[PDB]
Amino acid sequence: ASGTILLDLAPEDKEYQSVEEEMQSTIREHRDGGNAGGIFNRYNVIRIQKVVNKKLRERFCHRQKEVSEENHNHHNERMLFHGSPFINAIIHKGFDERHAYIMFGAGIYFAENSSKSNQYVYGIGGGTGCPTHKDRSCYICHRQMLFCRVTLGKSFLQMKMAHAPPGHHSVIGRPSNGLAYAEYVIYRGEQAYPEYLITYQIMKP
Ligand SMILES: O=C(Nc1cccc2cccnc12)c1ccc(N2C(=O)[C@@H]3[C@H](C2=O)[C@H]2C=C[C@@H]3C2)cc1
Ligand SMILES: [Zn+2]
Repeated sequence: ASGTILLDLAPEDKEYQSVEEEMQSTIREHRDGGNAGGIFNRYNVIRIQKVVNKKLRERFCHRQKEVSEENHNHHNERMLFHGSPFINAIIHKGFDERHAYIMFGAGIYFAENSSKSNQYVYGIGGGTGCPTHKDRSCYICHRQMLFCRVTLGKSFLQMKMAHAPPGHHSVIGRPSNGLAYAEYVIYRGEQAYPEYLITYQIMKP
């Protein structure tokens, strides 16, 4: 069963404010002209909850400990965004690499820009948007994403692979041409904790 408890953050909470700040301030314009994630300069944040799960926390702490001693006591933790159709499963069971499907590999994908993760909320390339209106840019329907602690360890900089390279703990596609914004990939579910569940809407400009 799940040992997951959702704690509601009051909007007047400072923690609530730091999270939304991170989410708002990392919005970027993407190459697709808003095709996948929609068109917006801002979110409307409805809810932000802390995911509390003890066994999950320990699995994260145990792995981070291992990565640390593998990487000169640097676990290289970053707060990163995740988007996918499987948020509800993740807050209950945790990220699972066995659930990774076919992108740029068979791993778990994170973005430093919330708007990039927002592109995955309704599927790869935004699917066909919200269920009701089939609108990738719907300003009505509610969306969710995650703000996660991720153990990057020693990252590899690069197209499709199964695991991190020898001596590494994560793969990062850095902008170059090539990518517009960084993508962070891990191939072990316990190297990310789904810290905050964010429920939101995109706002019409
Ligand atoms: O941990 C994941 N899913 C799940 C965890 C635990 C229980 C589950 C039960 C059912 C389904 N998924 C579960 C999960 C793993 C990888 C992805 N994932 C990505 O992060 C990349 C790809 C993917 O499948 C897809 C293309 C880019 C993004 C979205 C999504 C969810
Ligand atoms: Zn809709």
